[PDB]
Amino acid sequence: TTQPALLRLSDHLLANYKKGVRPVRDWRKPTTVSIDVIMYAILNVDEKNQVLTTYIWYRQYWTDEFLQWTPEDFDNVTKLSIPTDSIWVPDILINEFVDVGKSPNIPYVYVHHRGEVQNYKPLQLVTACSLDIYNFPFDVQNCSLTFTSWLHTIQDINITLWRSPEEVRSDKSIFINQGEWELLEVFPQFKEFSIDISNSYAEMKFYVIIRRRPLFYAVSLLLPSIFLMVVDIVGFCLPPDSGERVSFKITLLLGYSVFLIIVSDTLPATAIGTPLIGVYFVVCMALLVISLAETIFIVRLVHKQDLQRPVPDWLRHLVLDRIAWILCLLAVRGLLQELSSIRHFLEKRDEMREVARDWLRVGYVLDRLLFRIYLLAVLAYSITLVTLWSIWHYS
Amino acid sequence: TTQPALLRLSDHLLANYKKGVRPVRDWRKPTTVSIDVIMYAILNVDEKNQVLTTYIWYRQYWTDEFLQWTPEDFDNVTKLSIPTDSIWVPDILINEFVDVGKSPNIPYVYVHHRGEVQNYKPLQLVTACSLDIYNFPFDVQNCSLTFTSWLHTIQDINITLWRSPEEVRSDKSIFINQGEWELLEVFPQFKEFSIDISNSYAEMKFYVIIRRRPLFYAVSLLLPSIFLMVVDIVGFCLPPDSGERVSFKITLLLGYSVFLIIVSDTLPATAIGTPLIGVYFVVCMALLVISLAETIFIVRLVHKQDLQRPVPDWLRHLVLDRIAWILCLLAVRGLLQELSSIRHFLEKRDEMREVARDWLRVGYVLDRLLFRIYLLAVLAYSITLVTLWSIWHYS
Amino acid sequence: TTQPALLRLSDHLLANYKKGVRPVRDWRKPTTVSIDVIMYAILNVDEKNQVLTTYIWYRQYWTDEFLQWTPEDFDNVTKLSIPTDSIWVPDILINEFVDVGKSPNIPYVYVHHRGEVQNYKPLQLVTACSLDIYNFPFDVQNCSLTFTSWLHTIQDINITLWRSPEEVRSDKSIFINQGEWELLEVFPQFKEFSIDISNSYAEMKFYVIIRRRPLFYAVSLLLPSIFLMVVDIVGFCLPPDSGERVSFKITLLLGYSVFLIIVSDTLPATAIGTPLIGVYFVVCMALLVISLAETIFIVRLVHKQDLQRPVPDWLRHLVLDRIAWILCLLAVRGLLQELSSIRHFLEKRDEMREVARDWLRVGYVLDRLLFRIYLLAVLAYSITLVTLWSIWHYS
Amino acid sequence: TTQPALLRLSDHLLANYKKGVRPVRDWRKPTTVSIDVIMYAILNVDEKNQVLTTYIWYRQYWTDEFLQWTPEDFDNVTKLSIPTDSIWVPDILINEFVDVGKSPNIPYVYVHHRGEVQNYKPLQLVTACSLDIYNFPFDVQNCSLTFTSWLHTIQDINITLWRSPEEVRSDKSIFINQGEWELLEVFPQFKEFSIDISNSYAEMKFYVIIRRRPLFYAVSLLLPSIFLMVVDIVGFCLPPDSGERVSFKITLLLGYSVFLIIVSDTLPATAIGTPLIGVYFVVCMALLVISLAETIFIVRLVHKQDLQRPVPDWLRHLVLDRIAWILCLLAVRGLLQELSSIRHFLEKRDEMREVARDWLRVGYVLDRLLFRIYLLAVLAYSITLVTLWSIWHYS
Amino acid sequence: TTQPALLRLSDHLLANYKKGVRPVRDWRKPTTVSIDVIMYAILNVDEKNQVLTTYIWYRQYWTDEFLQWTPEDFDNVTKLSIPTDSIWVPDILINEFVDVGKSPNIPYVYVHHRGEVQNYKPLQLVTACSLDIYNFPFDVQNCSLTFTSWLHTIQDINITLWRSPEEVRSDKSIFINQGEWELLEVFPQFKEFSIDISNSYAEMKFYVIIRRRPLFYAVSLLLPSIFLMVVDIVGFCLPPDSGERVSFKITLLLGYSVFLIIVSDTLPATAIGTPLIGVYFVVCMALLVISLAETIFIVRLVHKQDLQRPVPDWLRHLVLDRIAWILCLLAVRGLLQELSSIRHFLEKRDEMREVARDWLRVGYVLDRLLFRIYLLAVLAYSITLVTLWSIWHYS
Ligand SMILES: *[C@@H]1O[C@H](CO)[C@@H](O[C@@H]2O[C@H](CO)[C@@H](O)[C@H](O)[C@H]2NC(C)=O)[C@H](O)[C@H]1NC(C)=O
Ligand SMILES: CN1[C@@H]2CCC[C@H]1C[C@@H](NC(=O)c1nn(C)c3ccccc13)C2
Repeated sequence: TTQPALLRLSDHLLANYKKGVRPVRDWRKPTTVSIDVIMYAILNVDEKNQVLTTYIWYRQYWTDEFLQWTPEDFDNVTKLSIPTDSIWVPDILINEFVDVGKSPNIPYVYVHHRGEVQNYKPLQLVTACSLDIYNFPFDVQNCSLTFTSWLHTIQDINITLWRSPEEVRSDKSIFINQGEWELLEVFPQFKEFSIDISNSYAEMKFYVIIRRRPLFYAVSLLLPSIFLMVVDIVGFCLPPDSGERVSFKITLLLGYSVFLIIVSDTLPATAIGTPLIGVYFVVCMALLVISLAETIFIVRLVHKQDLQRPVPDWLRHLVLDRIAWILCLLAVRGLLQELSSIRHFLEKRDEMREVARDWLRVGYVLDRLLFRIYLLAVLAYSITLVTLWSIWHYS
Repeated sequence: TTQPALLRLSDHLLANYKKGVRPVRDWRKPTTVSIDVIMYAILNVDEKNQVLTTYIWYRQYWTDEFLQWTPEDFDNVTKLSIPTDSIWVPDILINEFVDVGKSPNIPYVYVHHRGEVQNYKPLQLVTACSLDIYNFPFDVQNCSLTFTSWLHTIQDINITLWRSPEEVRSDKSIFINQGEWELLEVFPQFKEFSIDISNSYAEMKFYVIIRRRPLFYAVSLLLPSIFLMVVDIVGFCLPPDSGERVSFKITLLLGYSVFLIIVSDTLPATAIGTPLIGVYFVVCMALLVISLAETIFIVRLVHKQDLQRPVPDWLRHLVLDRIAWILCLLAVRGLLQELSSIRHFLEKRDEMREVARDWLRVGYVLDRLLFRIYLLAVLAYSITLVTLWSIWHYS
Repeated sequence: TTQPALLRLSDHLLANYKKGVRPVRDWRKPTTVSIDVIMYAILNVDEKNQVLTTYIWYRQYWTDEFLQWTPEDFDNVTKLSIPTDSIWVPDILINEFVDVGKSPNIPYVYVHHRGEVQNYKPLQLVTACSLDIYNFPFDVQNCSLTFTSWLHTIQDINITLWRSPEEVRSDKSIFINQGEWELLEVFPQFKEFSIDISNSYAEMKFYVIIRRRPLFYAVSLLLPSIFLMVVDIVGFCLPPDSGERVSFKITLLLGYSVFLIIVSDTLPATAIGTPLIGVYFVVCMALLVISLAETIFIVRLVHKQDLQRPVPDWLRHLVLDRIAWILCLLAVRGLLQELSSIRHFLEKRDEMREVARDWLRVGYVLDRLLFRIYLLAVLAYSITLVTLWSIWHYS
Repeated sequence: TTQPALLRLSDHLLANYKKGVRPVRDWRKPTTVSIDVIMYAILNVDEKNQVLTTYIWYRQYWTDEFLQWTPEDFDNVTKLSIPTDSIWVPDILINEFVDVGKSPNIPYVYVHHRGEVQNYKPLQLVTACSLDIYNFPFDVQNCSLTFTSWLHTIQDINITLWRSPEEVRSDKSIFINQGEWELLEVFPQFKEFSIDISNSYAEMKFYVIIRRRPLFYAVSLLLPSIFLMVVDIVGFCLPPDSGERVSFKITLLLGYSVFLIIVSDTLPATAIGTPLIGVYFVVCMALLVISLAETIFIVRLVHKQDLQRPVPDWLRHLVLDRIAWILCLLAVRGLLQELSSIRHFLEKRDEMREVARDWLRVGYVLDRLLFRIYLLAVLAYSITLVTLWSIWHYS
Repeated sequence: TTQPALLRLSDHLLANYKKGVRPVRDWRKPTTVSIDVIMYAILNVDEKNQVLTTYIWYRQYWTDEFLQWTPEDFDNVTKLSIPTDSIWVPDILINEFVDVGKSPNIPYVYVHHRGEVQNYKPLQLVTACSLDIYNFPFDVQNCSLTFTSWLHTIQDINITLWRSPEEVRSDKSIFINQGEWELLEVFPQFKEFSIDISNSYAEMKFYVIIRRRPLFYAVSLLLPSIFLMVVDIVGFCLPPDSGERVSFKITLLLGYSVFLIIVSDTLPATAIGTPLIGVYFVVCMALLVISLAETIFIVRLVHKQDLQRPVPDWLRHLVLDRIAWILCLLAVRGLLQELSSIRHFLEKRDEMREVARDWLRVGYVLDRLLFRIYLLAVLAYSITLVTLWSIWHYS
């Protein structure tokens, strides 16, 4: 022999090599690949289309008896790079695929001198999962990635793990944070899927668990909803017989009705109807509608509509009571007949103004009482919302 | 002979193999492929472009007399993996294609020892279908997938099924739910398409039938439309001679006119005009316009416009009737001439106020009667809408 | 000889075959391809980018003297499938390309025993054309598809038709309807393009003619524009001295000014300015502005602004005329000096109210006359619009 | 010899041909390619991303001494088609690339009998350029396309032109018009780029110059801005003591403030701040704000706020002047004490009404004068805008 | 020997060359590649997805002992072009990849006569980085590009620099400006990443540092926020007892509440909550709400609500003080009983008007004082904003 270089090893073990055969001596022995996965980024979550988009780093090794050499008589070389398109590579795919993500190809693999061939590749994957939007900003999502051979059965290709599942689960080394989703764990699980008798497939199932960071939807949702309550609370201080109080309240209701629709496009809702945020917005609207209807009732109650006297059943029910329940406090005959008519024409205007003053007195007491009831209702709703947030926030 | 391995089988039957020929001994015998399909996901439905996007799992087998071996004298091997790019593969396409979906390639096939070669592959397909939007949230869609050989005729390539059509039709095993579309059935149908005499093609036609889940468009459509009726019903309680009732009603009409346009972009409408939802919105607007015109009529009827007396033809037509149809109830001479002028200057103001009070009395009776008629009309429309929904919802 | 199979024919005529040469015996004879096209779908029309996107079915045949065999002594085979990547294929492209559409490849062709090789393929094409938007919902579009060889000249590759042009023009067999565009005809035309002397190219030019279905833009354009006229016609019935009539009219003008802008994004306009729909909207706004200015004029005319008496030049011009043109109908001396001052303080208030009543009488007659003129103008515009639509609709 | 066909020429000169070598006999002689370009379409201009997208037609030829034959003894053939993937092709790229546009490949080239090999190909290119938006609808853009070899130096590959630069510059034969951009010229320029000593590269630089057609942004910008001035000019005719004049002006300011924001998204602005159109809109808003502030000043000046008498310093400054500057014009004693009190209670109401009438008289003269000043200011702005447009429009 | 050409060199050193082996004589010696990078364009920055998109120019060289020749006896050739797909190329990738950018391939490399093979290629790269939006328009971003071999270890492939790091850092020669991001420096850094013992990888880490040009978000943010303060300052000059002052203020608050939401979509916010711009907008709203509440307080204070006399505790607290703190200043008996009643009916109306005048006098002094306080608060906020901008702007 001689020494051209140590490309004569690669000449030795790729001369008569057939990349089509499953590389075993005895065909009864399965090829056992050993995989694991580290998660790199969560690229997209489509809650409408039920489609997850991540990016992982992937590696695998297997053993073949056709890529073996003694490490002596080749100047002590124990591993080398072989191009990927010249050896047998197993078809390990994902069941949950809905599309093909673009990922760089890696043109080389390692091969040790026992036949342990190692493959390293990054791969973008676009999978489909069931996403629960029962509670939109505070939600964990449990997505599956099932690695399986698409053709070969479990007596043909078998799948194990590279390393221990306790350290696959607790691995957050290169995950890109600051990206709306916190990784929690990547839990592997082995299952043998049998489609029927005598055809069973090896599957390795990774459960990724991600939690949404709720800080995004606390300035885009909680701020204008809490904000348009203080405009109501200021707008109750308008006197009801002005006329612009109704125009105030309907303008503010218009301003919030625009807000609900301009929010409801950027917040998805799938297979349930609405989350609890939709219930809290309906309660926020039910407060504002009765805030409007109270002003409509007082403006109806306080007007000049040639109306009758206030009822003494409901005068001492309301003025003497509500200051102690809550609040507190021959020609001379002709001239006589001419003057009596002028006195009568003035006293009826005087009486019709005193009736209006009594109804205006009833209306302000009611507008104070209903304002107290509304203020305590808004306060009791706000403390319920805070004490429901603090149960989540603590631990 | 000897024993290198059992790659010598693959050396035996791929040495002089030609992947260009249609692999039969007698050229008069057609190659019969046997296909079936399980549906995985409905990715998109473009009602505007009439384009469906699904993702299926696909499999097929056929027989070739060039891939046969005796299972003895090869150490009892009965099947093996052969790369896909080294054997003849039929060109089974879809007639309804409009684009190419990205799908992973599967580089291996099984080959049994009789020549039964099996191919498993997933494939994303983007097809075109006719979509009826006659009833937008409650609609089934009947889409076709016609598998056919694009070149070969029925004496050259023939298409059958893998398994029975009764179990292709009732197969929902891996379909991704929670995704706006329920699968109902995938019904296969064989047809021999003859383009003319002496050129006929085999076609296998799958009819997928999907039904939209109507829960999405019942919180984005039914909630604000039913919601802006209660603002009208509250807004009738304003007294009409205030002036802000008209400003209330036109603001609410503005608020719903924004709503119709901001909805009509996210709801498609194709080849029919509108669905029935568009008719129900036009009726919802026809109620609101007459709600506006009633207030315009009462505000015209109740004003101070130096107007004449109320007509006694229509005074006892309206006050004595509508409380029983529906509702219920030398210097002394100079001073005399000076005082009579002051009495005359006051009595005309008194008369012009009593005329205005009589017209204000007519206006409130009309505003009560028209409010009752409007409330019963809205109630009779709502119960018709409920009893049309309950026919769909039951069974 | 013997009988392996009839793959020995494909061994016979693809052994020493060179797929690079233009396959003729005499190099002076041109290769004549024969093409035709059936239209399948109109996928997109971008009026802004001037880009058409269709999907066609395409087929072609040509003759080569290197793929010939006698049908005897091969067990009577007269045609067979040959892979596409092993024979010469002409480069027939489109001049109007701006991009590459994704289309499935067809890996096989037929070859008859005279050398007639037939190719069938579907192809998505994205071309560029000039689109006229002079009349937006009622428009035909005349788009060209010029098939030509990109390199070879007319003494090298020549292009004819498969079948007669009278039956290419009248072919609507597989076109997908219900898709905003009706196909009308696909008219072929042969032209020899000479770029200069001694370099001429064969071109086959298909003119596709498509017509838009105008039903889409008759519920999204004609309905709110005709709708916001009846709100004006109702809003004239408000009495002008109320104060909320101006607030009515400016709110309705705001509501239509939002409508024009929220429509003008989804309706394109290219190289002309606007279509006639833009002129009809400007006339619709010119009616609404004079509807506003009439109310401004009457509200200016009817007010209490310490104004003078109505002019008798224009009192009998307007009250006696317009009911026949159109409408119809020592201490006693001290007390005397005290009372005369009170009479004088009342008679000036009486006079200042009678002046206001006379101006209020003029204002209502003008508000009736201008309402009649506006109603007849709107009616004369609507019948002109109907009689312009009916010329299009008939035949 | 014999005559199979004239594929024996292609057998002769592609038998031992190496497509990897730069095809020259003497390695010191550079390969001179000769290129030119005709512009077909301007597909997109992203002013935000500074990215141009065009579509050109491209051609080039070069000479190689390995593709030569005598035209005799091959039956007088002087040119033939050779596939592109079998000869040496230079790497001519563009420096300004930011992406890869999709373009059809052309699989054949011509080769003459001297070695002149001609290549024709269309190519979509996506380049980056500096875009000036100093004047948005009236702007020319000067974009560069630098053709260069990406690897080879000027003693290895050299670049010249096909034809004369005077006829490359004036070539508008197949450009697609009606597409928002007029082509003006495509000016070529040769530069030898030397990165350092002893490494210089040949570059051929095409300057495309395109001009925007300003007709698009004259109906979407100039029409509502000129339109909302006439609503102001009509709205000055409201009498200021009505109360709805302020509600008119703020509603119109709201309507234009919506307009500015809903325009400012579809008009880009990059590296300068704003164009001059942004300055003209700020002046359009500065007119409308002082139109609002004038009404606020008159409404403050005309009210009933228990105010004092008009100042005689500013009464003859304003009523006697502005009609010549611009505009034009024992018991009897008890009854006496009772009546004197009634006279005193009426004369103070009379005085407080005459004071209000004098302030109302001052307010109308000011509302006429400021309306004249505002009308002349709007007219002087409009004629300045017209005489700045007409300088551009003429020649 | 003879002279065909100098393609016999390429015949000499690519005849028995194996492109799969790592090209060294002694396998213990690592292949040292030498890279550097010049930055060309910043294509996109997604602050939501944390994804950077740039375009660089890249070059590298390495040494191989299999591509060596003596420059004599080949007619003095010292370098030549070899196709890329025929030699060994190292796999230098980026750790921060999330996708594959489209970049043109370069089909040739240089090879010198010592084996120094040089590779030039442009490459679009889409990477992921952490982006801080703590201060949105004034922010630098520190993004990493880690070049590493994806498979080979540091005894197999090693990475150095082409040129000195001081001139890689200060290199801005071909960067495309005018594009929202200024390049500052590209700083290289070498690190040996050891994943565990006996497996270490060579990494070359480039830190690109880019700064946003803040001029874009100073006309789209600072202009309407500073603009809607002057509308408030004008709107305080309305007299509070008019009624349209409240309708002014709530319309302006509506107009700014639309503005905040229509801005907040085009300005991202990630992992922090909000930048300081969000705090400045909340302060801008806190000024406008107290501007509204002041008008509500004065309108409540100034009305006719059958109210009592102004308190003398707070009359000399406010009228005598605030003009020195800030601002400045038998039948005759029957007729007697008839007249005394008329005097009494007038004097109570007189008293109820004088009470309203005293409250109107208090309200205007308060409306002046609060206007001065609000104007000084807005001025003190504006100068704080200017003196915080000028610290950034200086040097
Ligand atoms: C579509 O446009 C083409 C324009 O090229 C029309 O062109 C003419 O077609 C006739 C035959 O139909 C030729 O004889 C003329 O020479 C063509 N004229 C030109 C200027 O090219 C074609 O008729 C149009 N089709 C329709 C339906 O309008
Ligand atoms: C064709 N041209 C030739 C020289 C000018 C630009 C192009 C591209 C190419 N240049 C370059 O590739 C290039 N130049 N410099 C200074 C660099 C620094 C770091 C990385 C690459 C480069 C070769």
